[PDB]
Amino acid sequence: QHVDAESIMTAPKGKLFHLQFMDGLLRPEPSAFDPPASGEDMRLIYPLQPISVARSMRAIVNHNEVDRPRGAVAPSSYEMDTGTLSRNGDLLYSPVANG
Amino acid sequence: QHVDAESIMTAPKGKLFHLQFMDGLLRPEPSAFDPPASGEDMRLIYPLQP
Amino acid sequence: FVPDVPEGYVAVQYAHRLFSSSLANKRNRVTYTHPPTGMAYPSPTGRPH
Repeated sequence: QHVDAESIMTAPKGKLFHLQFMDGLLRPEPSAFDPPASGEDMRLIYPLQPISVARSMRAIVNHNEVDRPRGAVAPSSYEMDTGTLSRNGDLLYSPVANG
Repeated sequence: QHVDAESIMTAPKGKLFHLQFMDGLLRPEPSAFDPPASGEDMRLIYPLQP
Repeated sequence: FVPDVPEGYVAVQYAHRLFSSSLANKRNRVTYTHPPTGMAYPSPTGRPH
């Protein structure tokens, strides 16, 4: 689904819009000999701030040329540090060093 | 169609064989992210001349 | 009987790291990079002992 500029420009201030943004990391490459198509894709409306602050991983595939895909993101180490239950009952990350 | 080595090796001397040879100039490239398939293509019988 | 290992062979610990996808003659081969020299070997044949 799409969002007209007509509404982005003339809506009551409280409206919650829902923009969609393709992540094109995994778009297939055209065959080397296939003739060009004609038009250009265009994007009129852009975020002012990063979208996908929620992202934890991206492009879990492997490229056949470069060792890791451009823009592929590994999960953060903190997603994986079970650490410990402190005697108080608060959770803790594992210590980074002895003592 | 294909030509068995069994016939290339045991046929009367006058037989006219018909070998086929792919020209692979225009084989499509695999997408960069598509996982490998397993086997290898092999060619046992080759021309001595162009 | 256990066949003895021939004199030219190099020992290699298996690891997931050794094998990968790679482009090679218009297909994605299961390449084996070879730790002593680092050469990639897209084909199962022609690999070092």
